[PDB]
Amino acid sequence: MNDVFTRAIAQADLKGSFLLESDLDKLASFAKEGVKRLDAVAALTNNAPAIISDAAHKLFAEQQELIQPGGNAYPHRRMAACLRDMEIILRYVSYALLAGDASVLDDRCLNGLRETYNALGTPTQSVARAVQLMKDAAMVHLKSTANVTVGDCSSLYSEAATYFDKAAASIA
Amino acid sequence: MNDVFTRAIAQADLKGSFLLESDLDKLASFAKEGVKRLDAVAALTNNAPAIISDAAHKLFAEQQELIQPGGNAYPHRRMAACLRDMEIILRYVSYALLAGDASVLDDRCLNGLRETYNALGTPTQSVARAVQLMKDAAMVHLKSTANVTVGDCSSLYSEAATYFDKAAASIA
Amino acid sequence: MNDVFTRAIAQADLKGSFLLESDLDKLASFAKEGVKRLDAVAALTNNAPAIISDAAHKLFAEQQELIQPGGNAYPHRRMAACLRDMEIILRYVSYALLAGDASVLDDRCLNGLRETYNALGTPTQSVARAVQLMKDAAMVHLKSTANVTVGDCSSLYSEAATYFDKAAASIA
Amino acid sequence: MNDVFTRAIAQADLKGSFLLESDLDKLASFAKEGVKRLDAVAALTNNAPAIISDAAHKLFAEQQELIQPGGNAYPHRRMAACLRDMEIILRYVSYALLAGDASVLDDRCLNGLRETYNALGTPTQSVARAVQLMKDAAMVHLKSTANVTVGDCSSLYSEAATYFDKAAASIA
Amino acid sequence: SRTVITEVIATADSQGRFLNSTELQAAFGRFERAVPAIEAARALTKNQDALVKGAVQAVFKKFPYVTQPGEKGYGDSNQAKCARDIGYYLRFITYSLVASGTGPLDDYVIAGLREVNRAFNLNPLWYIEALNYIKGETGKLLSGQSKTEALLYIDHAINALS
Amino acid sequence: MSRTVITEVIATADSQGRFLNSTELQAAFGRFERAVPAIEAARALTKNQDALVKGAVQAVFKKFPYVTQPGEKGYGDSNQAKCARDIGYYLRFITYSLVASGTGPLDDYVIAGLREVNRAFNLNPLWYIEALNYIKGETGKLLSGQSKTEALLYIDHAINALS
Amino acid sequence: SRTVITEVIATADSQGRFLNSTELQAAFGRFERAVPAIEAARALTKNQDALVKGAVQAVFKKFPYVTQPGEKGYGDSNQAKCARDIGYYLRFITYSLVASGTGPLDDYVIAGLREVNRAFNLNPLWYIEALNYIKGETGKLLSGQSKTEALLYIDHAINALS
Amino acid sequence: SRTVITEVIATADSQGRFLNSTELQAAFGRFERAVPAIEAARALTKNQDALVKGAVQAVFKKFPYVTQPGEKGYGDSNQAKCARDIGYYLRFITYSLVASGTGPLDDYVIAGLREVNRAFNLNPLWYIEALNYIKGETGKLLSGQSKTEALLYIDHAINALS
Amino acid sequence: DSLARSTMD
Amino acid sequence: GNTYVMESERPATAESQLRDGRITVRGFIRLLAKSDTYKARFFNPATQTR
Amino acid sequence: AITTQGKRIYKITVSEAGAYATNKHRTGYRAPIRQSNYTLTVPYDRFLPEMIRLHQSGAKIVNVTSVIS
Ligand SMILES: CCC1=C(C)/C(=C/C2=NC(=C\c3[nH]c(/C=C4/NC(=O)[C@H](C)[C@H]4CC)c(C)c3CCC(=O)O)/C(CCC(=O)O)=C2C)NC1=O
Ligand SMILES: CCC1=C(C)/C(=C/C2=NC(=C\c3[nH]c(/C=C4/NC(=O)[C@H](C)[C@H]4CC)c(C)c3CCC(=O)O)/C(CCC(=O)O)=C2C)NC1=O
Ligand SMILES: CCC1=C(C)/C(=C/C2=NC(=C\c3[nH]c(/C=C4\NC(=O)[C@H](C)[C@H]4CC)c(C)c3CCC(=O)O)/C(CCC(=O)O)=C2C)NC1=O
Ligand SMILES: CCC1=C(C)/C(=C/C2=NC(=C\c3[nH]c(/C=C4\NC(=O)[C@H](C)[C@H]4CC)c(C)c3CCC(=O)O)/C(CCC(=O)O)=C2C)NC1=O
Ligand SMILES: CCC1=C(C)/C(=C/C2=NC(=C\c3[nH]c(/C=C4\NC(=O)[C@H](C)[C@H]4CC)c(C)c3CCC(=O)O)/C(CCC(=O)O)=C2C)NC1=O
Ligand SMILES: CCC1=C(C)/C(=C/C2=NC(=C\c3[nH]c(/C=C4\NC(=O)[C@H](C)[C@H]4CC)c(C)c3CCC(=O)O)/C(CCC(=O)O)=C2C)NC1=O
Ligand SMILES: CCC1=C(C)/C(=C/C2=NC(=C\c3[nH]c(/C=C4\NC(=O)[C@H](C)[C@H]4CC)c(C)c3CCC(=O)O)/C(CCC(=O)O)=C2C)NC1=O
Ligand SMILES: CCC1=C(C)/C(=C/C2=NC(=C\c3[nH]c(/C=C4\NC(=O)[C@H](C)[C@H]4CC)c(C)c3CCC(=O)O)/C(CCC(=O)O)=C2C)NC1=O
Ligand SMILES: CCC1=C(C)/C(=C/C2=NC(=C\c3[nH]c(/C=C4\NC(=O)[C@H](C)[C@H]4CC)c(C)c3CCC(=O)O)/C(CCC(=O)O)=C2C)NC1=O
Ligand SMILES: CCC1=C(C)/C(=C/C2=NC(=C\c3[nH]c(/C=C4\NC(=O)[C@H](C)[C@H]4CC)c(C)c3CCC(=O)O)/C(CCC(=O)O)=C2C)NC1=O
Ligand SMILES: CCC1=C(C)/C(=C/C2=NC(=C\c3[nH]c(/C=C4\NC(=O)[C@H](C)[C@H]4CC)c(C)c3CCC(=O)O)/C(CCC(=O)O)=C2C)NC1=O
Ligand SMILES: CCC1=C(C)/C(=C/C2=NC(=C\c3[nH]c(/C=C4\NC(=O)[C@H](C)[C@H]4CC)c(C)c3CCC(=O)O)/C(CCC(=O)O)=C2C)NC1=O
Ligand SMILES: CCC1=C(C)/C(=C/C2=NC(=C\c3[nH]c(/C=C4\NC(=O)[C@H](C)[C@H]4CC)c(C)c3CCC(=O)O)/C(CCC(=O)O)=C2C)NC1=O
Repeated sequence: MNDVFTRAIAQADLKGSFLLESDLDKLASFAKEGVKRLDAVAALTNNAPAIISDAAHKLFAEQQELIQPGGNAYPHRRMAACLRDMEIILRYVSYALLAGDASVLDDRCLNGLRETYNALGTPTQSVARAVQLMKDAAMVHLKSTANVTVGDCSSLYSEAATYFDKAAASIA
Repeated sequence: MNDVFTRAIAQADLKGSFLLESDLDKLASFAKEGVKRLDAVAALTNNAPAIISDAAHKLFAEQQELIQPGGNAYPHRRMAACLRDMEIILRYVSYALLAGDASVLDDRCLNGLRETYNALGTPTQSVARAVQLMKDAAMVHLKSTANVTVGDCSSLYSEAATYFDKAAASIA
Repeated sequence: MNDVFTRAIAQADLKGSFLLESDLDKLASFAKEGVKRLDAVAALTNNAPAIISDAAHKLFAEQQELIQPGGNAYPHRRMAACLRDMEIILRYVSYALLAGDASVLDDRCLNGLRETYNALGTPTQSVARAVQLMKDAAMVHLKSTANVTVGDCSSLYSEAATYFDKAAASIA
Repeated sequence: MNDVFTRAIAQADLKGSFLLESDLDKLASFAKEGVKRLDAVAALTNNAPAIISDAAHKLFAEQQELIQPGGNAYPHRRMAACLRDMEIILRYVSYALLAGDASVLDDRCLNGLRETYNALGTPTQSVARAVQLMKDAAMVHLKSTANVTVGDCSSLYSEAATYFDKAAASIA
Repeated sequence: SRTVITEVIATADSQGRFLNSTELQAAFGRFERAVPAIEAARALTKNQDALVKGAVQAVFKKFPYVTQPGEKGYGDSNQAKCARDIGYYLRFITYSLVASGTGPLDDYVIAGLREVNRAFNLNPLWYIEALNYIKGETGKLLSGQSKTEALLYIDHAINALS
Repeated sequence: MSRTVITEVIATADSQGRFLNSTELQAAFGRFERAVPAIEAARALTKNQDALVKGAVQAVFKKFPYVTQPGEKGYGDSNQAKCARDIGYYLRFITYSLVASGTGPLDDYVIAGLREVNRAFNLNPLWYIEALNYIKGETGKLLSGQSKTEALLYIDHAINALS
Repeated sequence: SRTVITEVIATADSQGRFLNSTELQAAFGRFERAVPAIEAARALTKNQDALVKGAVQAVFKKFPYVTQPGEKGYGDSNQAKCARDIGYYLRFITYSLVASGTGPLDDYVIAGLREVNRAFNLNPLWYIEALNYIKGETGKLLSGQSKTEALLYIDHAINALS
Repeated sequence: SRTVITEVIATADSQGRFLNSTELQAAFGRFERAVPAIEAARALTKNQDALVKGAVQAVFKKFPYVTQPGEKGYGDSNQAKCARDIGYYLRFITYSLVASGTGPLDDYVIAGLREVNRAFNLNPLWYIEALNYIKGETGKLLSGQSKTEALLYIDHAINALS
Repeated sequence: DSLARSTMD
Repeated sequence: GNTYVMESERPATAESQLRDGRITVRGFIRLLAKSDTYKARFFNPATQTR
Repeated sequence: AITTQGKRIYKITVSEAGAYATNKHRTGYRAPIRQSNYTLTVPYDRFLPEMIRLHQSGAKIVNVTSVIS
């Protein structure tokens, strides 16, 4: 639920003292580059159908055990649930990127997803591989600079990749 | 949904000035007479199923056509509705008796009951005749001073009579 | 909410007698004709996409003012409601056709749709002529004898035409 | 539930022509006055409680009967409802001022209030007096330029006056 | 009025999709059932009065203790319109036979049953033994499938009274 | 959790807090009696599966010529294997729905969530619509009597779902 | 047609309270964002007919099979429908730019799209390619904040189509 | 808490849909308004002690009788608690300015304050006077955008108190 | 966990 | 779920309209669930299955 | 709801018809008996489930009036 600003305010309350001028400057710098982050998440959302299409195609090209009967994503309903699963994973990664903090992704997708899939019998490593493929497609799509001013967004690329890293580590 | 005390306090606040001693005296006198009316209501409640049974027997006695096919009481569940209506109307009579006010009867049921039985098309004169049947049987059991001290319930008998009459007038 | 058999049953109840010999013969014949009308309504359900597509195409071809700006079928949601009204109205007509009693058709939304469209401002004559389109398309589709044996259907067509006329009259 | 730009877009859609550069210029003129209009709305908002308290005190001043027995506000609950109804009416008028339209104010608050006061018997004259006092205190607090840059807000005052007048007319 | 096609229509109209193959086949089965049931109803109506009266004496025989002065039906009129009530139930059995469903029974007689019995101090076991005699005779009159639906409908009626 | 006539009956009875009345027994009898033509049709379709699938492949090819050229989605040997596999599974589930006397198998297996699969794989239903069109054209002679229409009902429902 | 103002006031009405820093800030930011979207709407209004024709030929170009006889797209009245429909789409895009929110596009077209599209067998890819042409031409039309507004709104319409 | 970006994330979660240009515009405007709000936070932080002392003595000036023995104000511990409460309020107002919303302030003071008020007889008017003094004091400590936004935050707090 | 066991038998 | 709701959080307009009775208690429950506090307590910190 | 097409709430007057009451008796009195006629205000979006549910319940719509437009 909490973003970087909320998290900083939470620590300030925990110590009970006002926000430090240094941390206020850090938040000012974060807000200054906020336009770049908004551009990054917009690039995420327009390419999100493309990212998921690419990730699904490459995953199904490398793994075939699911398309056959007895696969965890064999029936149309099951694999459709799989597709929306990756969709929602990417959506929550984007939400964390907006927030700059992983608290919201933890609250939504990383509190109890593991045992949920264990009960469903879902293999988590397949989900982690799908996360990796979406991460690759997303870094490809955001490292492009179509119709937007060029600039150093390596920090945003690193942050998004690391958010995918926490998501993958959570699931598997 | 009022009582005698509610209406008295209502008019007392209507004049704005405090309660006047004469009204308080009438209320106290009623309170002294209270237990008589209480026992009357209790006896009515005890005899209610027998009241309904005998009144239904009479209703068939003077009117047979309802039992015959096509009568509004001819189907089993329709005459069952008839019986529970006898129940509810005499129960509202009991409510009026215990409260002593008429609006608790009027506002709570009669206003909607009007359109209810107008839409249902049931002849309301037969309904009021049945109400008179309950009036007779209820007075038969109420006049019964079995297993209780003997006293002057003539005013209460008059009040019960007026309640049956006004219920019949409202329904018919 | 009474079938044609239930219609006859209620009639015999209101006469307070058993069902007639001739009534039994007619109802047994209707049961014999039940297979034919089951086939007819099965075709109606199967031909429903074709019927709605043809009817909508004809309607929009001969009524473009529904499609001009601000038209009753312009906002792409008003015409969507028109399409859903088409499918649900032919659904009710099929209900009546298989049922054999127009009473269920009259009770299901035929009592409310007239003032509904009066309040919405939609001209009900367009609705009625769209119902005529339903009639034409559905009759044409049901005329097909493919993969089924040949037999009498004239009585069923007459009954369906009467049901369509009743629906049009109730609408407008 | 619309604002003025929604109004213009609705007419543009129903004619189906494009929003003219003259229409664009007018709505842009509204937009550049929007910054000032939001300050007017904030003046209504932040000053709402004191405005309401002063107006209600005045209502009690000119109308001594309403607190006295037989007054429409004589029960504590009734003058409480007076307070909250004036608060919600001023809130909806502020909604109208910020949206720059009458639809937002008239769709919900000013749609069933007149019927409510008519059926209940509330004197609409007193409510109109309350609304005009709301307007007077609103002007008193909107002319306050304390801690804000001075400028001409005549359009805002006129539009808020129209909103208050139309709200009173709908109530009356 | 819950004939099988009636809840077919209700189920179809509840959600958005039309009739699919399952209820079409169910209606096919109903139209198949409708004939032998109709000869069942015809043959049953052929034998109304003898059946009702015989069931009436059967009711007396199985419960002699009630038949004493003090009987609820004691007296010619009471037992006569008892036989009238039995004929009414037979009427509604015939109606259900026509509808091939518990529509008439459930709608008319079963609704409000226990409440009325408590109201009028009527033992359903009288009715139950009457329908037992109905079993006994209909074991001969109706045969084959028609016999089966008739028996099952009377069984449903008994379970309602039970 | 399939929905077949007897299973639907059981679910309805459990929901209402009651036992099985006459209608449920009659419906069970109808399903049991109709199972024989359905089983006949299932076996007959089982005999000639290869002809059906191959004819479906060539019918899909002939109907839309713009596909099997290189550079688009349908071109490819793996694509051909996937076409054959998809048509095979389609006829598998159609036979399953024939045997169940209900569309529940088809619904749950494929019709549940099919649309998002299509839009995530660019698969307009029209190819499989034409495939099933050829399928019913072929089965117009494969079966006889009741089995023909028993197949027809479920395949038509599947096509309508594909629409 | 929906405006940020409209959603703000609807939420305020649901919560039944006055407006704090956040609602005023959103209102402001929409007012400053109003004029570049207005200019983008004008810059798309000037090239309405050229954009419509270019989109029509782009549809005829990208997918070869839309032009041949016997095809749904083929047809003189059909082509008039194409032009009128593209005009509807881009005009409501201009409306959304005017309102400074996606809501106008959302309700006016996006609501009820897919089921209507398969009601008459309409290819979403056709409208996707038409709006791809719209993107290509509007990219050279506009620069700056107006460019961002127009491109984001047309691409939102695409995402609705996709 | 409830920051603009937080509530945008939450609402985007609600309809099960990604973000769009409108909410990104809201976040944009939040980012630009942060800088004057950041300067407001600096000015308030550097002045916190004088702010608290001035507010306490202003409340004392308005209601000196509270300081009389036997009342809440009397007592050095009582005055220390007054100052500590006003300092907490000022810190939460700084958090409000930083967060570009009422989220932290709402959650951490406004949630469940009137309960304590009624229980401990802590008149809101005292903190209202303190915040009014802080308003007058920041009228000179701040100017332009920062003064206006800090004023609206603190008067939001005042209106919540009353 | 409890919901999981009801999926199969 | 026995979570104590702060007295400030509750909606006055909805309860007033329920008091007049124009809205059923079902509608008031709808308004309660739609209120953001429901999500903040329930939807926001908890997974969707939970 | 918020949408211009979501607005235009319409009021509905509902009569608990005789068929509705007969169905209610068989289903069971799991709701208190109220007078057959009652009014109701329904937004546009949930306008449909109202008369749909009244149709499965057996009741019929007395009339329709519009709060907005
Ligand atoms: C908010 C956090 C959260 C999310 C988003 C979530 C998704 C999710 N996936 C589910 C099941 C599922 N999940 C998958 C995904 C699998 N398919 C493939 O084989 C892979 C191994 C893998 C994806 C790469 C499948 C196939 C199911 C259906 C299980 C079944 O029917 O057998 C379910 C329960 C049943 C259902 O919805 O149909 C949920 C809620 N769960 C959560 O707690
Ligand atoms: C539950 C049973 C089941 C079904 C119904 C099924 C259909 C199916 N086919 C798929 C891929 C495919 N299917 C086809 C077949 C196409 N070739 C063209 O000629 C036609 C339009 C069409 C067949 C006539 C192709 C070419 C792909 C590859 C799509 C891609 O990866 O880009 C996929 C996506 C999985 C993947 O990419 O590996 C599914 C779910 N699969 C199943 O396990
Ligand atoms: C509706 C939401 C929204 C968007 C989409 C938006 C785009 C946007 N990006 C901007 C700057 C920028 N945008 C980016 C980000 C892009 N450049 C990098 O190469 C990356 C490929 C990519 C992000 C991953 C950068 C690096 C800048 C330059 C920073 C600056 O101008 O201050 C600007 C300022 C233009 C100016 O100062 O003249 C805008 C308006 N603005 C908005 O309010
Ligand atoms: C809320 C308070 C309340 C009232 C006002 C009330 C009266 C009442 N009687 C009703 C039906 C009925 N009322 C009767 C009784 C009449 N027909 C004949 O039998 C008699 C001559 C006569 C009675 C003496 C019958 C037969 C019905 C059923 C009509 C039908 O099922 O079609 C109904 C319709 C709803 C229902 O049956 O549940 C109401 C509301 N019951 C209540 O609980
Ligand atoms: C469990 C609830 C409860 C009940 C119901 C109850 C009945 C009751 N009613 C009483 C008063 C009375 N109530 C009655 C009325 C009765 N006599 C006739 O008029 C009527 C047939 C009938 C009323 C309709 C009478 C005569 C008295 C005695 C008053 C006296 O002392 O003169 C008394 C006190 C007798 C006395 O002190 O003289 C009792 C115990 N007590 C209870 O604790
Ligand atoms: C129980 C079954 C049922 C029916 C029959 C029904 C009719 C119905 N149609 C409506 C709207 C509509 N219906 C139509 C369709 C009509 N106008 C077009 O020109 C066509 C010629 C014609 C098709 C019959 C249109 C255009 C609207 C939109 C009216 C508006 O936006 O205000 C509405 C208002 C709410 C909505 O659906 O959007 C109702 C209640 N509602 C139901 O629950
Ligand atoms: C579960 C739904 C259902 C199905 C699947 C069904 C198929 C079906 N319909 C039949 C009767 C029939 N079916 C038709 C077909 C009609 N002839 C006209 O040309 C029309 C185009 C066409 C449809 C109206 C005919 C003529 C009969 C024989 C009429 C009769 O004997 O009653 C028969 C028996 C014919 C035989 O075995 O020789 C079957 C198997 N019937 C159903 O009720
Ligand atoms: C039947 C319901 C009802 C009640 C309960 C009632 C009492 C009552 N008296 C009031 C006015 C007042 N009440 C007081 C008395 C208080 N102030 C001090 O002087 C005293 C220590 C204290 C008395 C114990 C005063 C001074 C006012 C005038 C408020 C003003 O300055 O406007 C008010 C508020 C209206 C206003 O602001 O003028 C109420 C509700 N009137 C009613 O119709
Ligand atoms: C749809 C949005 C909405 C509106 C429009 C609204 C106002 C509203 N005003 C009402 C009547 C009322 N209006 C008033 C106020 C008047 N009477 C006196 O106090 C003053 C002279 C005067 C105010 C200046 C009062 C007291 C009532 C209720 C009367 C009573 O209960 O006896 C009622 C019905 C009874 C109640 O207050 O619960 C409502 C719902 N509430 C809403 O949720
Ligand atoms: C709608 C379906 C229906 C049922 C269920 C029905 C039974 C029924 N039994 C009744 C009373 C009665 N019922 C009986 C018969 C019983 N007592 C004897 O001992 C018999 C052995 C026994 C029968 C098994 C008698 C004798 C009465 C007379 C009591 C009275 O008149 O109140 C009544 C009251 C009115 C009347 O019929 O005269 C009904 C309606 N009639 C119907 O039309
Ligand atoms: C204002 C909201 C609105 C939309 C969104 C809209 C699209 C639309 N186009 C239609 C007909 C049509 N539309 C087209 C054109 C399509 N095929 C290709 O050529 C083009 C790429 C593409 C259009 C850009 C054609 C050929 C038809 C003929 C009917 C058919 O076969 O579907 C229809 C069915 C009835 C009609 O309007 O004529 C709709 C709803 N119409 C509207 O009133
Ligand atoms: C959400 C954050 C936000 C707020 C609070 C806001 C209000 C605001 N209005 C301004 C200009 C102004 N504000 C007003 C309105 C005021 N002046 C008149 O005297 C009236 C008394 C009163 C209206 C009630 C006027 C007339 C101007 C100058 C006109 C212009 O905008 O150029 C300014 C620029 C001066 C400054 O730095 O303080 C701000 C900040 N703008 C924002 O972005
Ligand atoms: C059935 C009767 C009942 C019990 C048993 C009960 C215990 C209880 N305590 C709660 C929270 C709490 N309870 C306390 C009280 C304790 N913590 C402090 O340290 C003190 C030492 C101590 C009080 C003297 C506190 C401070 C919280 C706040 C924690 C939170 O909700 O975040 C909650 C969560 C309620 C909510 O906010 O939605 C419950 C249910 N509540 C009840 O209605």
